Amino acid sequence: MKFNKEKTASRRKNRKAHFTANSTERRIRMSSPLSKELREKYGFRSFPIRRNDKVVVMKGRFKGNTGTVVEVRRKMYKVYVDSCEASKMNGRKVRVGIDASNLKIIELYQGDGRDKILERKMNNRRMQMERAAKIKME
Amino acid sequence: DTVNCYGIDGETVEKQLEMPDVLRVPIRKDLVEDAFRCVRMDNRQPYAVSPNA
Amino acid sequence: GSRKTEIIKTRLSRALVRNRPIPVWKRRMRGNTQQYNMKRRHWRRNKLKIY
Amino acid sequence: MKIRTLELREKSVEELETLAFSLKEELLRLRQQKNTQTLKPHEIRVMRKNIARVLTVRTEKLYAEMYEKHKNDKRMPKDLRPRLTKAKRMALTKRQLNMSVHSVCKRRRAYPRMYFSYSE
Amino acid sequence: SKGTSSFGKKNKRNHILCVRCGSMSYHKQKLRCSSCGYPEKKLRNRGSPKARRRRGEGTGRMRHLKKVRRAARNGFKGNAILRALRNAN
RNA sequence: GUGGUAGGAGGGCGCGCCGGCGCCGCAGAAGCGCAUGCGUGCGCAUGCGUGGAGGCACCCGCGGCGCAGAUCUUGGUGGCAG
RNA sequence: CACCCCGGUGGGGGAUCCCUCGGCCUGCGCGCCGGGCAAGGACGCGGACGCACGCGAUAGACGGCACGAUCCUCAGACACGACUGCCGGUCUCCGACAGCGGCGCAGCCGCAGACAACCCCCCGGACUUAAGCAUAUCACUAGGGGGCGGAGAAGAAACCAACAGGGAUUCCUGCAGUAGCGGCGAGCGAACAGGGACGAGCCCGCAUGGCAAUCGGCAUCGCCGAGUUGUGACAGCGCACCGCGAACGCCCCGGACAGGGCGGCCACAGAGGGCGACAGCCCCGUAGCAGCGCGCAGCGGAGCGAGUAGCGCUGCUUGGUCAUGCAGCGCGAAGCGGUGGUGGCGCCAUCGAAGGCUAAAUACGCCGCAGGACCGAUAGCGCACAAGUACCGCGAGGGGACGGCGACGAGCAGCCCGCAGGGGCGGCGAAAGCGUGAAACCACCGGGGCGCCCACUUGUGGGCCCCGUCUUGAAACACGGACCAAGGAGUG
Ligand SMILES: [Mg+2]
Ligand SMILES: [Mg+2]
Ligand SMILES: [Mg+2]
Ligand SMILES: [Mg+2]
Ligand SMILES: [Mg+2]
Ligand SMILES: [Mg+2]
Ligand SMILES: [Mg+2]
Ligand SMILES: [Mg+2]
Ligand SMILES: [Mg+2]
Ligand SMILES: [Mg+2]
Ligand SMILES: [Mg+2]
Ligand SMILES: [Mg+2]
Ligand SMILES: [Mg+2]
Ligand SMILES: [Mg+2]
Ligand SMILES: [Mg+2]
Ligand SMILES: [Mg+2]
Ligand SMILES: [Mg+2]
Ligand SMILES: [Mg+2]
Ligand SMILES: [Mg+2]
Ligand SMILES: [Mg+2]
Ligand SMILES: [Mg+2]
Ligand SMILES: [Mg+2]
Ligand SMILES: [Mg+2]
Ligand SMILES: [Mg+2]
Ligand SMILES: [Mg+2]
Ligand SMILES: [Mg+2]
Ligand SMILES: [Mg+2]
Ligand SMILES: [Mg+2]
Ligand SMILES: [Mg+2]
Ligand SMILES: [Mg+2]
Ligand SMILES: [Mg+2]
Ligand SMILES: [Mg+2]
Ligand SMILES: [Mg+2]
Ligand SMILES: [Mg+2]
Ligand SMILES: [Mg+2]
Ligand SMILES: [Mg+2]
Ligand SMILES: [Mg+2]
Ligand SMILES: [Mg+2]
Ligand SMILES: [Mg+2]
Ligand SMILES: [Mg+2]
Ligand SMILES: [Mg+2]
Ligand SMILES: [Zn+2]
Repeated sequence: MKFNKEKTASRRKNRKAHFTANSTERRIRMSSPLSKELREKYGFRSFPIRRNDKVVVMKGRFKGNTGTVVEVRRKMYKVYVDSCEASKMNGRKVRVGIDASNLKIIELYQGDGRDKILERKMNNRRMQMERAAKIKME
Repeated sequence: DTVNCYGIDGETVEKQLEMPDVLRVPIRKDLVEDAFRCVRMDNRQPYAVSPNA
Repeated sequence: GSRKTEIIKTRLSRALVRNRPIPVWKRRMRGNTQQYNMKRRHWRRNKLKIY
Repeated sequence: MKIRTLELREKSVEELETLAFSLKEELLRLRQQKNTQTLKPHEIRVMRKNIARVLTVRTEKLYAEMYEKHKNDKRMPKDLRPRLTKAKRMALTKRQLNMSVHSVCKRRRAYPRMYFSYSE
Repeated sequence: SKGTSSFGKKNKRNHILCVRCGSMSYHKQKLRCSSCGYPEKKLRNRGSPKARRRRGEGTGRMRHLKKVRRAARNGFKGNAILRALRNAN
């Protein structure tokens, strides 16, 4: 159960918070699980998906494909993976929008200061695990 | 009519209690239904239309 | 009517620049549910109250 | 963000006044090229915004300068006083609300607050 | 005579733009706005319960009030440049 | 023993939601159309078609709970009438 | 042949059902406008920009801080920080002046205007009820005027009482639909208690005389001013306030798994939402976890309240009754006075008016938050949508309608014809192609010719006037009803 009265379990307010989320929150809601090889290194369950992330598709038509993330679109919540495509009539290949929950990150991009952001979540997870270890010790 | 008290083992009988006299009360099913009807509307929250509507 | 105050002409100009269709590049934007300008005003059907 | 704020903090207030006039001139030359020729779409946007950026740094330097000028003034300018609320500016101070007559002072002094615990 | 013929003569315009409330309600002869009551100092007592919903406070931009809600929410710390200068001394 | 207006009473049918309890549904829910069956009757169940995501039954409880009428309300559509 | 009925297909229309970023209700929180230019308005501001929304010549993200990679229709922008968040700057003009007022006042300030739910003051109806109606009632309401605040107002007894006495106000319970008022009709109608919430008490005036010991202003330790027609006193505040959060695989069906089947796992987490169907383990989340400090000093205390109280008259008011309150006018006090459900007088009892302040419990809209046996697009707010919009009115004002493809990946123009709209073969997709698609009604096709009931061998016979309604009596030359869907009336 949720014992916090100040947060909603309301469906209407949770649905309005999803579709009128701002761009900072929409980045967090577009998280994707890591692989087990990434989770032994980083420790955290999931991370918000970014361009140039290697990704294996976990559900849908392209399930089992690997490819890089070539486009993230926060409005309409869709991640576009390289080699997950469909053609138009005029032969133009369009990337097919996949939800971030259906993607698993194989290799994390680390270029544009993202290695700092991964290590910030990794260290805060490690520090908070140390506090909960001491509290259960006492 | 005596009841067993089990450990968290779930098989070992720790005590043997007598049945409390509450659990031997002959049940008046109408009375429990009559009380349930009024108890159910203790958290009954109000609803109304707007007075301007 | 060719003689007007400064306030009348500014309100008449503001009514005039407003009276134009949706720009055609807006029809390609996502979430654009507007197809024509419903607040278009024609000079003979719709009157302005600029006195 | 063609003109960065990092360079504008180094300039002085009158040096930012001349820069905003010089940048306003270039905006007029940009509005000329927009009417006569084509432009990159956000050139007028960018030059409009760094005029605003120069003038903001001018204002932020001027609030800092005028504060240290009239810091120890009997009446500071109204710009540099905190804009609470007209009602909150006209409120009595906490010193003024604590003001009491001599009998209330002597009584609180002669019979001060006691700290005690009861048990039966 | 009484109807269709008489509507041809209605080419005067008695109620012009009010400089306070901007409705076409400032009378020229009376020199008083029928909507807001300009030039009386207080606003005219609005002629309907819905007239507050159309013209009252909150139906406009609330340019100062939206700023003072935001400052009150943060504790009236005021000007961010002067905030650090009062904090240093 | 068997009519029945005004009228009173009883027992049910039906609707929105509730606390339960039995279940059903992308191998197709509700709704709808046409059939068949059950039913004194309110109504119910099924088949086929459509539909594309919910629903049913019963026991309980709450009620803005059942329409042919009100020069009813709103919407739609006819005849008039090429 | 037309006409009618039934079915099929296609129209037509938008019912139904499912949905819902909306409403409604309740609780809680907040309770913060204004010459520092408010509310509201006007006009402008986007590279291509109408509306909406945002904004103010710093005009469609200006700065700081946080965030960290997209925004997107084109073009472009972007780690020299995209998209965002929080806060601050900038913040045009109209709109608060014939201004008014305070302070010795080189000058410095205030008032105005908004808000109208709550609260305070004044003004003050009528419909209505009385089966008429005039007093009464509605109602000391609605409404208008004025005025505040985050609450307000009230408030430390000229009180209640009649006891063995209680002890500010406010609120709840209760007294009590009672005593009482009332064409004693209709109706109206309190108080002390008892119980409780909450609790809190204070002050001015008659302050020294071996010296105003007090205050305001300044260009400030000195002037000037106030003031002897009399000035005079400090106990309470403040900062800090996180980031992380467990656990799932395979098979089947399908466009897609969150479904089914099998097997696990986590749980201080099985609230909820998202994700291509119904997810504890995919995601967002959820359970879970973090504090403190700094202050309080002195010198008068019996001061006391008048055009008042009260009485008389009048008008209003009240449950207030030979007057409850309030006001006006006449009269006008006292050292003792007021009061004792309210005639006078006397007793006894109980308080000290005509000066002032005072938290808390109490009330409440907008707004924020959270909920709900509420409503689910003719419902629910007037508005789930470019809603107080379009639009109408000289004006005060009046005021709608309109929701839904999909995996937001595809959904096209290849060929033939047409000036074209388009048609036909195709094309994409699981399908729909801005969900479902009822009825009225219509086209065509097929079948059949009572409008109904009965009977059977289905076209004959027999029985049937038009329903609703008021009425003694309706098929009525009584009234309502073109049709259909939806809505629609004994409730609290
Ligand atoms: Mg003219
Ligand atoms: Mg005309
Ligand atoms: Mg004339
Ligand atoms: Mg005239
Ligand atoms: Mg009978
Ligand atoms: Mg009957
Ligand atoms: Mg049902
Ligand atoms: Mg049923
Ligand atoms: Mg009803
Ligand atoms: Mg009907
Ligand atoms: Mg009827
Ligand atoms: Mg017609
Ligand atoms: Mg037919
Ligand atoms: Mg409709
Ligand atoms: Mg509310
Ligand atoms: Mg302004
Ligand atoms: Mg910026
Ligand atoms: Mg005022
Ligand atoms: Mg009435
Ligand atoms: Mg009467
Ligand atoms: Mg009557
Ligand atoms: Mg009468
Ligand atoms: Mg206020
Ligand atoms: Mg008060
Ligand atoms: Mg009364
Ligand atoms: Mg004195
Ligand atoms: Mg987690
Ligand atoms: Mg008098
Ligand atoms: Mg006495
Ligand atoms: Mg007595
Ligand atoms: Mg007193
Ligand atoms: Mg509907
Ligand atoms: Mg509606
Ligand atoms: Mg007219
Ligand atoms: Mg359709
Ligand atoms: Mg009769
Ligand atoms: Mg008759
Ligand atoms: Mg009849
Ligand atoms: Mg006749
Ligand atoms: Mg008729
Ligand atoms: Mg109906
Ligand atoms: Zn006006």
